[PDB]
Amino acid sequence: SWDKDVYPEPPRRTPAPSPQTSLPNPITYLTKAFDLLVDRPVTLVREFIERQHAKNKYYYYHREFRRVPDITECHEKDVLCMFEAEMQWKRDYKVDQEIVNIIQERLKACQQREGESHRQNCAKELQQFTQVVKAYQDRYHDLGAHYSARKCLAKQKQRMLAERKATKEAA
Amino acid sequence: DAPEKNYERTMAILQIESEKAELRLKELEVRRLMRAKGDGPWFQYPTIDKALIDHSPKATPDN
Repeated sequence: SWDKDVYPEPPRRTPAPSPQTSLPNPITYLTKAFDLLVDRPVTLVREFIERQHAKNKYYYYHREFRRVPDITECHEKDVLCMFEAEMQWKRDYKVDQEIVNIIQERLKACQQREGESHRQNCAKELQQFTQVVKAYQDRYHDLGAHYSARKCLAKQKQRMLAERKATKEAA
Repeated sequence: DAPEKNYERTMAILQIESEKAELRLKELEVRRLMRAKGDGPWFQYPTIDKALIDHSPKATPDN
């Protein structure tokens, strides 16, 4: 399974089957035939394989990179520190990319799950998506194929100078 | 290879190559200053050896 808070799902509310007709639906017969002929043998084979897994259980880990000093507190043309800062920045760039991927998966799952009333019922997912795309665009857009932590720092400084001049000329 | 091994090997490569680059820039500046001023051990074009000069009393005194 997965973590149900980073990939949230609302509570499923299915209606009780209230048949009005007198004809039997074939779907219940096919559901019982799928439970007998398919679901039980697949379940038995999976329980067999899972017992074989439990006979020898071993573990893998999520790699933890401790934070190194970023590109701002690295001296100019000091490759030993700005290399570490650049590797830190590239890992953060790949992780921010996957954060955007998570929020896109949330938006698409919300749209399909809500179905026809998706425009009303998915406003919070749309809002989180708009915020994370605005953040990703302010952070990493237009850097180029030769992007670096220096390029991103220069883009951030230009954006901060624009924000400072717009603030100061409004006061 | 491990990411540790490649990472720290890369840092050793970067230290060696940055030191070589700084020394090449210094080599250019040293050659420029020594050709300009002539007071270093390089570009020492020869002048006449003063061990060849005769210092005896000559035939005429005014010399």
